[PDB]
Amino acid sequence: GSPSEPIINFLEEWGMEPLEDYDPAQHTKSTRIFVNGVWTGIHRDPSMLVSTMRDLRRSGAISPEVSIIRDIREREFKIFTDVGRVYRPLFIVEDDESKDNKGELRITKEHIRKIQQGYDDDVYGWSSLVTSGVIEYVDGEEEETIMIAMTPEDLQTNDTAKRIKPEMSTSSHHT
Amino acid sequence: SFRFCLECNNMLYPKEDKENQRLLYSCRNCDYTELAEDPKVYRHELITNIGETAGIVDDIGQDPTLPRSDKECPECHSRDCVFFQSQQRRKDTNMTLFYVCLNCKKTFRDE
Amino acid sequence: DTNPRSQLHSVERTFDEVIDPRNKNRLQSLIHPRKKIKAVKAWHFFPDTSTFDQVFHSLKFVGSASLSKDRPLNEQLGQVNASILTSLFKPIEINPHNKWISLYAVTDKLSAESFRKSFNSIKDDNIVNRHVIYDHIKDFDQMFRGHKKLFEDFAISFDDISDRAFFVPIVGRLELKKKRIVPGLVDMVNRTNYAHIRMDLRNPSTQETAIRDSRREQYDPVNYSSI
Amino acid sequence: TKDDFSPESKGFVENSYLRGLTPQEFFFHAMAGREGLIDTAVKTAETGYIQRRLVK
Amino acid sequence: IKQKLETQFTCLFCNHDNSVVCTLDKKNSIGLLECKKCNLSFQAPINSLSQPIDIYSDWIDACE
Amino acid sequence: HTKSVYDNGETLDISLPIHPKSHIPQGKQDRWVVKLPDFLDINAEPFDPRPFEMNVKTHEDKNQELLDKLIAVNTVRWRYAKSETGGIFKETNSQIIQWEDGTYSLRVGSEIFDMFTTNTDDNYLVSEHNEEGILMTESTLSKSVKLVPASFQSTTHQKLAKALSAKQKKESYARSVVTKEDPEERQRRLESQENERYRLERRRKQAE
Amino acid sequence: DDTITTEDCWTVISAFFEEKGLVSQQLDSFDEFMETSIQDLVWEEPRLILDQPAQHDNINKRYEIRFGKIYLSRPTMTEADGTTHAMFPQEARLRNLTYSSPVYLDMEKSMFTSIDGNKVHIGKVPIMLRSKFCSLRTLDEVDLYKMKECPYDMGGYFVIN
Amino acid sequence: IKLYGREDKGTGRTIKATLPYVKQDIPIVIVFRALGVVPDGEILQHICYDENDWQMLEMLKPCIEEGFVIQDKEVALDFIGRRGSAALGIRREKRIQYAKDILQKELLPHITQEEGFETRKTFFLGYMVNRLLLCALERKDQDDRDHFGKKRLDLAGPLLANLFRILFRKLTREIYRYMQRCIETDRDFNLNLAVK
Amino acid sequence: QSPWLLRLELDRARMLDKQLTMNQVADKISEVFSDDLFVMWSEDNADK
Ligand SMILES: [Zn+2]
Ligand SMILES: [Zn+2]
Ligand SMILES: [Zn+2]
Repeated sequence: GSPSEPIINFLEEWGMEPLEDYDPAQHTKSTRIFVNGVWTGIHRDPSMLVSTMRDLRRSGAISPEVSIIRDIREREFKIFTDVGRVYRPLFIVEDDESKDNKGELRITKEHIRKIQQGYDDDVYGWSSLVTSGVIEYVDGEEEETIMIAMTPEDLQTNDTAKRIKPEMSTSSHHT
Repeated sequence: SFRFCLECNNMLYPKEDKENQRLLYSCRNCDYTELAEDPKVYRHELITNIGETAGIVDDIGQDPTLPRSDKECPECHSRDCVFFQSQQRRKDTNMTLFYVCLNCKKTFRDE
Repeated sequence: DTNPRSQLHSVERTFDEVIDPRNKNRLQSLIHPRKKIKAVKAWHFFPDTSTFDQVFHSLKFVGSASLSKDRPLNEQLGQVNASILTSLFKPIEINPHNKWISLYAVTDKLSAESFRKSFNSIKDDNIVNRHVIYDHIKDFDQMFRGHKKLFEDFAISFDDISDRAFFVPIVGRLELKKKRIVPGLVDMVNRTNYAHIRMDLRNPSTQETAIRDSRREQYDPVNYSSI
Repeated sequence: TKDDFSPESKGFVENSYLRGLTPQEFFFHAMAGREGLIDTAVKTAETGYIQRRLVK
Repeated sequence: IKQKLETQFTCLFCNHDNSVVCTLDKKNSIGLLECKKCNLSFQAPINSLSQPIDIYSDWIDACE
Repeated sequence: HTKSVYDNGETLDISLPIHPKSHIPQGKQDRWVVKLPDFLDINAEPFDPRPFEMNVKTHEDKNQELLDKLIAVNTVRWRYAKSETGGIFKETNSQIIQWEDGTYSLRVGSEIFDMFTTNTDDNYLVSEHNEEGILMTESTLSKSVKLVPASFQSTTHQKLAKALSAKQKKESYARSVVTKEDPEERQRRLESQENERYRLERRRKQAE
Repeated sequence: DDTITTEDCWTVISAFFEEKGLVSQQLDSFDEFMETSIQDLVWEEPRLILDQPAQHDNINKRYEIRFGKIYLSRPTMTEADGTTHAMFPQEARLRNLTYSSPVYLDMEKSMFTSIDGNKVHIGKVPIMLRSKFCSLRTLDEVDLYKMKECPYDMGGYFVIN
Repeated sequence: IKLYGREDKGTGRTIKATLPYVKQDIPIVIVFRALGVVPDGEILQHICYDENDWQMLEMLKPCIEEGFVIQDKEVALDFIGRRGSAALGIRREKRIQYAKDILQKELLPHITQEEGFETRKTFFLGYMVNRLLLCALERKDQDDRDHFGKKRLDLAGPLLANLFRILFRKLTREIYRYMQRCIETDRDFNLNLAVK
Repeated sequence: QSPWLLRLELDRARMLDKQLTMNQVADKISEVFSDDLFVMWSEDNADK
């Protein structure tokens, strides 16, 4: 459980406009914004907002257990800071097109050796991994909007004993 | 789409003038009355198709969970496209696919 | 940099690094941190001295009370119209429970245009007695929300010749909605408002001008302090 | 990915027990086994009631 | 169709309780409150959503 | 035809005092309403360096002190600048920058905050005349403008993030203490005293 | 860089279990309840008000009491003879006691009059073992043996009777 | 917010909302006007977001037709208050005040509680009605009850908080009763005896 | 008679599939409503 006031402050700072400035005829394409189940405002460029909120959560500014969900089909952008939500950690794959590291795990052998040593080179544990943007928690509702790889071997494209991996030929490419 | 009174904002109901034999829309809380342009007072569709292709948004290409295909766009002729089945989910819904390009976002089918 | 000396030094550093709007080369030197786009035009940001004495409120129409939506009202008042730009509002409250706002405007376009030109050209000490008659148009229900802080909202006005931008404080927001008068109260309604209101333009009295100058003395004392 | 009707995407375990199950097949097979357990534990009481009524 | 219902309201003239019967006629859009002891009759218009509480409140307002 | 309700024709001969304006808008009586962010402040008062230096406040709470420092360094201010010719001029530390795309940005020092404009209809600015109880219109508020930090790397955004991240870290309300005796001792001793004075009071009342 | 293998995944999982543990959710929830939840529950209704317009000379007297801070202590055992001493979970288990700690509340009484209080003990809250308010949170490895506590015990449970 | 009327049954498909401390269901137009939005165009703006969607409009038509009888804020508040399950015979002014109390508070309390802050409640009613109609029109699947992302787990924290809230309210009531009993003596109670 | 026109379009595909005749539908409506309603039906060769 976390207080929702910082979330509202960040949302207002990053261009969200409250309900009294809303007309259904005018904002026929804006995206609604829910915080802990209450409709608090609308936004016209949800993509940059969700990117900013996610980056803030990965940098540790927002509590890592805060759930950030974007429903593109329904034009909604929900945020949860509630208490009692079951989450689990996952690796983060660099999905920025502009980045040279696109489609690769963010965690590298440097992080592994830092973890083994126990300290950084100017205590380094699990929380340091979470706040350094290489691992993040997702709950049962944020999992609806993500594409997960089963193993790091899945991130890149005749024996009778070894098992058979899914072909996954329906998609020309995966992100 | 139905209209409302321009000074009372209430709903205008259809009415017929006996002496003039004309269709009019008249408010009930006010004397405002406006001439009717179309004779289609009421329409009910037993079998409807709305909600099948209307479920389109401009940023549907930002969803990572959607499959990506290589169908040719009639408008942009791009090599990358995203397809999905009908958003309407009645029990007797067809399974036809709707393909959306990343530039023009035109919805089309392979039929 | 919690040292007060450091904060003061930061203040003078910010003051000194102001870019001259006439300096085209230095303006082109500035680049957007993210857009990576050169600057085209600049304006100084200054407060307004002659308007701090007055009280400004942001007035908005909610829902069907939109003047654009009201087609006959817009047609009567003109399809920017000077009549809208010269309208008058009269808040009248019979009791705490019953409250409304009265709207007045100049139906004639020539009279409204002359009044607007006279009002927007007040830079001298000679004002003609423009006995302009205002006609009632409509009444709306009102609600008000106040700003806890003084400068919560501010409206920005521009001045290209001086390359400045003047901002004024906003005290509160007033919302108006269409109100349907109850048929059982029209008898008292006819005794509340008026069919016409006459506005006479006169030069402000010396005492009232001195009071306004004393009010403005909080902001600018160099040019308005009493001697 | 969304809208995937391939056999492996809706619970077709291609492997054998000797070969071993992939995590997705493991989860689907666990779902089916849970359904079997629930069905047994629920139908037993209904059958008992039916037999008691018949005997009476 | 006139509808006759026994109500637990209190008469303001006789002060006897549980002696009020509400008679509403939807066909003519009227509602009658009669005191089983005082024999007083109160008439008020009714709407499509009217209920005995509506006529009771109208009677209360008329009384004061 | 909704007939006009008011036909008495009664008229008020009220004359309003109006003051000349220091500036006049050209071509359009349009103004932009801008919401003030928490990290940005307006100081209409002329900048007085000595009172500012003498009134800087230091607090134990690091988050509050950092927020105050950020708002103070980002506050829009102005001061009188003595011209080289001996005259006095109004000098400000804030400017408005328009880029090639047409967007506008509010600049204080080296900080740049972008402006997001949404068109608003039937929104006007009025001047309040409380002594006469009437409202005089001023101009039209065509656009509502929001102020947004330019980028993550901006110092204002980083300071805000630091302040808000460390603000929610501090949370400890219950204060520990050490118990040296039985917590129930006070209740039992006071009950004994109350029973004693009950017995004494009963005896006194029976003797009274 | 270099590729990430399965052994690196197990290194990361080992780091996770080194920080969190297996019963971290129980302890975290209880620490949250003790640190902040009790105070907010008290402040939900922070005023008890009684008033009296005495005419028996209109003297309107209002008697109001306010609830202040919450003071917590380490679990303590009060014997029959009267002596009180620190209590550790093994003694509570052996003697069928309850591992709980007193809760003290500040009550401030006000006497409003218009003519027209210290740490009071409110109860004992059981303490979850190995939580922030348990006596075993400290004591390192060596002293855990002297107290007859298994170092493999993970806590996360209460001891009632 | 129940949607009455089966497929081709029950005449109009009216929508009746259920409010706390109210004995009977109330049509949605009446509660909308009670919050303070009387014109029908504004209500349709609040509910729908696409005027071309004539299906939801024709679904809403029976509700407007049913609620046409009430055309003012105060009369709507009085109608809400009459069924407010309060004391019988309450005066009209007190009925309206009771309706304002039960409408500001206890109606979507998670949104807000302060005065002059009811526009958000109207917008949320619009959202709820929009969702109800959208699912009724079969355009979306009904919300999955077994979806584990919509569940919450109560650990030691919340459970102990609920229990302690109950027990502390009991203790407060005991202190109140003891204070009432002991003021009769007009004694300086130690306040260390009132508590148990 | 009243000026209010009530018309309805029949799906040609299913109408053919059910092996029905427009005259048959009109006759059924007339039988169930006697002469209370005047009914006209388009020919089978019409577009709709
Ligand atoms: Zn009307
Ligand atoms: Zn394209
Ligand atoms: Zn009687």
